[PDB]
Amino acid sequence: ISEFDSEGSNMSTTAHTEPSWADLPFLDFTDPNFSWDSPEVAEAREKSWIARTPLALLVLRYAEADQLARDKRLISGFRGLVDMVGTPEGPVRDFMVDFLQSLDGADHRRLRGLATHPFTPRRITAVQPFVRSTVEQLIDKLPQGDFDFVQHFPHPLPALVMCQLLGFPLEDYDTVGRLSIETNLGLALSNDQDILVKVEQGLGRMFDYLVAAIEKRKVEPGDDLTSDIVRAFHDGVLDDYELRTLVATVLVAGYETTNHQLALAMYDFAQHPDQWMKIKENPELAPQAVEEVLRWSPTLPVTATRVAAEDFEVNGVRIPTGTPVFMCAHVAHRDPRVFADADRFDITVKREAPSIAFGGGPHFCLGTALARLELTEAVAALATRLDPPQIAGEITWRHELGVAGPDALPLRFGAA
Ligand code: HEM
Ligand SMILES: [Cl-]
Ligand SMILES: [Cl-]
Ligand SMILES: [Cl-]
Repeated sequence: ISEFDSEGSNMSTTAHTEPSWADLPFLDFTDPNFSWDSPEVAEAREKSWIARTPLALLVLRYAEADQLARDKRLISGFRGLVDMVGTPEGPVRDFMVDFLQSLDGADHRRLRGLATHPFTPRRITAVQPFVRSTVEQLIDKLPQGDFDFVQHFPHPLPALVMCQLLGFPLEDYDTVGRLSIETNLGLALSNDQDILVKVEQGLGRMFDYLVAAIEKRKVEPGDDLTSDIVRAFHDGVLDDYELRTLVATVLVAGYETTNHQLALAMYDFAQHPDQWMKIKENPELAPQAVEEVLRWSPTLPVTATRVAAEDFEVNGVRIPTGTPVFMCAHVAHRDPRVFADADRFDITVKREAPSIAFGGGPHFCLGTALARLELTEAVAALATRLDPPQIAGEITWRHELGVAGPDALPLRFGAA
């Protein structure tokens, strides 16, 4: 998410008025040196189900993280944040107030419903051979030495899969990846006009590409998600503005997260090569391994973000209207109430509880099932075909709040 220039302030005034906030641990997650793995983070979770931060209440335990991701009294956060920050009237404000993640209730159900079908079990099964073949072809052409796993694998896979999903030429995967990244939604709640022009231009370039695809599909429809949403448009169900906004939401949400999560898998296995070898010996372990990567290194350590729509109380805490509530999946994933030996990466444990890397409630990740398919096909093939990864240079991390994202991940597969 974009940091908003709360800087503590609105959370501060509320904190000064709420006795039920008096015993809540404080975590300053916006500090450049903060780590989700610091001892004080675990201590905070042991102390309390919820913490205060400068921007939001932060839910630290698994049960409550799922409860509040689903609670209808917690609506999408983006529209209130835009009002607070004072985002000028324009394309950036438009997208932040109207993209699927910002919508609630009937409009949300309507628009989301137009995009759910490619992610049903039968349509995941339908795309699995493409995913498998794409992964195989990427492994085939990997460099033999030290190389950036992002450029050579974690970028192309989800870029190609998004092109295939949305009916873009596969040869546009590089362009599509760039266009997605440069939407820079992580900066969209900035107060700086120069930063917001950069977001405005990124969004504009994306829509340059998307609206051409949409206009093609209006006359030359195919068997793809763009075309399917276009049919809903021809049927009067949504308008042109909604059409492009919905396609853009899906593209942006589906690309960088998946890219990052693939890179994080490799980083985990570089630390634990013995577990890579277990997958190689028994590649049926890949789904369980993927779930352990999602548990231990979720790419969105903050998953569900919400704001209170009314004053209410949950597990002893009064949450006043307008208070942002963020679900800390990273920390919940180490909740000893749910996970055995939670502070160890171990793909060999068959766990009753899944990761909650995809949020929850009506907004839960639209692409959950496709994300897992991509991660599983990748981990199975990489572990079958290659020696364990080891890091080969500086890993460059995205600075965005709530994101664990290697921009570049130099590695080698095997010491030789
Ligand atoms: C490992 C990869 C991914 C992770 C960890 C992830 C995680 C998330 C999370 C945490 C949310 C918020 C859920 C909530 O508010 O409760 C979300 C929303 C969303 N994601 Fe994903 N995502 C990933 C990949 C994808 C993919 C592959 C797609 C589509 C192809 C996608 C499309 C979306 C969309 C469209 C939303 C908004 C849903 C709505 O507001 O109704 N994401 N994702
Ligand atoms: Cl605990
Ligand atoms: Cl307690
Ligand atoms: Cl467990």
